[PDB]
This record gives sequence, structure tokens and C-alpha cells, in this order.
Amino acid sequence: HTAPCGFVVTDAVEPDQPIIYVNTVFEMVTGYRAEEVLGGNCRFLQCRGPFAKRRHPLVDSMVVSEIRKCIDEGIEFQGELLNFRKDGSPLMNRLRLTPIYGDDDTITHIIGIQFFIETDIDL
Amino acid sequence: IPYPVGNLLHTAPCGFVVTDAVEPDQPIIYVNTVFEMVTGYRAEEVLGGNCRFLQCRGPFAKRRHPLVDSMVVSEIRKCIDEGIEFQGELLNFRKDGSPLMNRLRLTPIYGDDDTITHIIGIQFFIETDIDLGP
Ligand SMILES: Cc1cc2nc3c(=O)[nH]c(=O)nc-3n(C[C@H](O)[C@H](O)[C@H](O)COP(=O)(O)O)c2cc1C
Ligand SMILES: Cc1cc2nc3c(=O)[nH]c(=O)nc-3n(C[C@H](O)[C@H](O)[C@H](O)COP(=O)(O)O)c2cc1C
Repeated sequence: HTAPCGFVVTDAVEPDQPIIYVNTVFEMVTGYRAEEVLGGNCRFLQCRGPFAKRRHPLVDSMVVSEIRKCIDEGIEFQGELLNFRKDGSPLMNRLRLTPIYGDDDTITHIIGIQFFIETDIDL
Repeated sequence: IPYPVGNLLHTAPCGFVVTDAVEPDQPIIYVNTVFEMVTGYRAEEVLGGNCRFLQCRGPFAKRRHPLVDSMVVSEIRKCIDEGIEFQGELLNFRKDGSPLMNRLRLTPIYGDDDTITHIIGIQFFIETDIDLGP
């Protein structure tokens, strides 16, 4: 009895969607513990390991920019992009985002659902 | 020597539900611990079935309670059927029969074939003035 996907919840009211919650599948597949990711953005998953300072070149710029647009416009998203576990191994992430609307027609949260998929790998 | 996974579960802010969009009538293949804790129903009891049982007042009412709004329920059927998102607020009930106010979001997952393979349901059980009590 275990989830088929990663779940992530961000606070859409604070700036830049800080993570307030990740599920155990997120933790187990990416190798990052909740306690090291809370209060920050998920884009760290696009840098190869905890110490790369730049978005890795094999993650699709075009897809990343679609995420920005969708978040900006308060609409849902789905796409595939390269991520990396804490140990730097690559990881393919079939990601879906959906916003949660509060009373005032303002967004309180975004939900992230990650369907992880692995690869042939290099490096 | 590892750090355990799942230390902050107690802080999960919402229920999560996953259904199989391919089998008939959206059978549940996963629910999270919040769902379990808030609704009072354990996974073993709900897996394999449709989520609609929550509109019945407790486990012994066979049908949806007269007070849940059929228009919202209709909007849900529509969104599931058309393959699109849904958000709305829906009267539900715990296993003990107390009212829950469910701020439900549904979002479909498209697989390889550009085919919906799952639906995700997210439940923010929210503060409500609704009370049916003694
Ligand atoms: C709820 C939520 C979950 C997200 N989950 C992931 C994820 O699992 N992997 C990933 O690479 N990006 C994820 N993102 C995307 C990044 O947070 C970010 O929004 C994206 O990289 C675009 O912003 P940027 O160009 O400023 O980096 C998620 C975003 C949100 C709001
Ligand atoms: C992923 C998913 C999650 C759902 N979660 C709930 C829920 O938490 N509470 C609820 O009353 N209905 C939920 N539903 C809705 C019912 O399963 C059903 O689709 C709805 O009652 C409309 O169909 P019906 O009129 O045949 O019962 C969910 C549906 C899906 C697909």
C-alpha cells in the first residue's frame, strides 16, 4: 500500500512556491529528506546533486518555461523533464501541477504529482 | 546509517486519492494517511471502490445523503467524463457520520498514448459553518 507517485505541496501565497510538504515516495525516489527541502523551491531537482549551482544543460529549458507560464497563469501543467537524485543520478519526471483556489479567487497552493521514470544514463 | 523517510507526515496538509481511469468507474488504487485519519476510513476498506461512498452518512447508508448538492456532484461527473480539472466544495461524512466539508480538486494524468491513465484527487477538508448536530 504505497503511492504510485511523488506528491509535493507548495504555498502559493509566499513568494516562489516554497515547499510545505513532500510525501515518502518523493523522499525515497529522489533521496532528499523532507527536512532538507521544506521552505524552498523544487527547482533544486534540476541541478545535478546538492552542490551544482546551475540548471543542468540536459533539462529542457522549453519545458521549464512552460511551468513558469502555467504557474503564472494559475492553470494546470503536465510535462516531462530531467531531474536528479541527491547522489546525482538522473531521473525522468512525468510532472503534473494543479493549483488550489481559495475562497477569494486567489490560489492558496499548488500540488505537484511526479510520476518518476528511469533511464539508460551517462556520466 | 539512514535518515527515516516520512518524518513530517503529520504535517501533510490534504488528502490525496489516486484512481485508475482505465478500469470502470474510477476504482481507488491509493489514498494517503490524512484521508484515512480525517475520514476515519482505512485504505483496506476503500481500495477497489469508488470515492462516492463519502457522500453517504457513514458506512451503513447505502445512498448519498439528501443534503449533498447534486449540482456539484454533476459538475464532477462532467469533468471526469470530459477529461478536465475540477474544483468545488462538497459535503462528505466521516465513518462516524459527522459532517466534513471537502474542498476537492481533481486533475487527470495523461499517459504515453495521450490517454488518461489516472485521476488524482486532492482534499482540503476545510473550516465550515455547516453543523447538523444535536
Ligand atoms: C507544487 C510544485 C511542484 C513542483 N515539482 C517539481 C518537480 O518535482 N521537479 C522539477 O524539476 N520542478 C518542479 N517544480 C518546478 C519548479 O518549482 C519551478 O517552478 C520551475 O523550474 C520554473 O521556475 P524557474 O524557471 O524559476 O526555475 C514544481 C513546482 C511546483 C509549484
Ligand atoms: C480521483 C478522484 C477522487 C475523488 N474524491 C472524492 C472525494 O474525496 N469525495 C467525494 O465525495 N467524491 C470524490 N470523487 C467523486 C466520486 O468518485 C464520483 O465521481 C462522483 O460522486 C460523481 O459520480 P456519481 O454521481 O456517479 O457518484 C472522486 C473522484 C475521483 C476520480
